Amino acid sequence: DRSKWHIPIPSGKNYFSFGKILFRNTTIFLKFDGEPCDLSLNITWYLKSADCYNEIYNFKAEEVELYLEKLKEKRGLSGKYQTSSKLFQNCSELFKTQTFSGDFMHRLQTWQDAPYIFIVHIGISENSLSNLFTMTVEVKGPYEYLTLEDYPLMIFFMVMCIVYVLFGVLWLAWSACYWRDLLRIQFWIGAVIFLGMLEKAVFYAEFQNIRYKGESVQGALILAELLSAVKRSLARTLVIIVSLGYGIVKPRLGVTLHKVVVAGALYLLFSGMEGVLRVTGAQTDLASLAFIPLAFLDTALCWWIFISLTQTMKLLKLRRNIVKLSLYRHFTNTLILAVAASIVFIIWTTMKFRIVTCQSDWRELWVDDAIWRLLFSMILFVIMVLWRPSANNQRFAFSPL
Repeated sequence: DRSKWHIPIPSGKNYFSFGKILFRNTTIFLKFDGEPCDLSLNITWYLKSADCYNEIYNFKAEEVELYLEKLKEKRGLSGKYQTSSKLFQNCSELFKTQTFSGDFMHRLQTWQDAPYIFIVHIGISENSLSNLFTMTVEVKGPYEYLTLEDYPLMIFFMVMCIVYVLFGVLWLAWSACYWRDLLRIQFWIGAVIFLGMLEKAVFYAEFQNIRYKGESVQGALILAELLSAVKRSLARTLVIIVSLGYGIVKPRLGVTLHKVVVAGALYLLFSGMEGVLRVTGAQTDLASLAFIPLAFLDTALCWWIFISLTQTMKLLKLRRNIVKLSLYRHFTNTLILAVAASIVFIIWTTMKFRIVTCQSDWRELWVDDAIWRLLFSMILFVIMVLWRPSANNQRFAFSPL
């Protein structure tokens, strides 16, 4: 989120806040360039290692002075703080070579892997002073500008990009031998795989912008989450279509196919906008509002899938189609395992994310934005195992009916 804070020092506000999770031996450069003046400048900076997760991210910029008044007499805050209040007589003297050196720690090189907070207050003694010195706050760790909050997601997306690359190679290796036996579901699954390709490719490019150039582009994040929303929407659309048995039950569903794609479009029009809200860091009211129709939609759509699945299971039980019955029985078992794993992951992660008074284990929050993608990737792998090409796949996949 723009770790190189290019904030020009204004007259409207005098307090800058920077609260993240940082590597040990991370340095915080401050770059000061501006039109030199003659004003007395008192720069006070604070670097505090808040041991708890809550006192930095639930912390808001409104209570910066309240956090200061808590820290001065040690109310409600735990950890060690480091500070200096070096004074500058003239504005020009700030521009001159004043390479920062840390003074003394009271119980700017970082001392541990922890969530830190960084507060700068600039005492002035107006319109020109508004946005005069472009203060560039540059955080620089051992692995360049990347932070622990964003660190394991990057290597995780390395790994899962490798996973989909292997998936695409395997899919093409399967499709190379046989082409005349391919039906529309094969092209649709290939499309889902390629959507995963493009989505995780642009998202990885976004993290590459984060680590090398150190800048955040919101449009790439919009594109990535929009692609993911379209991808999972089309995936569950395929699940619903298969659960109704296209061709096996009815050659063309028609108006019910229109209602299926309308259900998919409604799911998009809610959940994709929800994901776009997650991109921009939606406020607490919008965040609380967003997931109610989302959760209701997941419950309703999944229940409809189970109803359709049991119904087509009964019909195929009447049909006495042996190998198809075995394959779709494995499909139902996969769906049961997927739903159970997903719901237990939801309960564990979401409940223990907020019920506990202090998230004291900061290291394992990269799983939260990763477990859904891991589950869905495993689901895609199982589906590709079930739908592997073969010589008798012409009779195995579909029968004239």
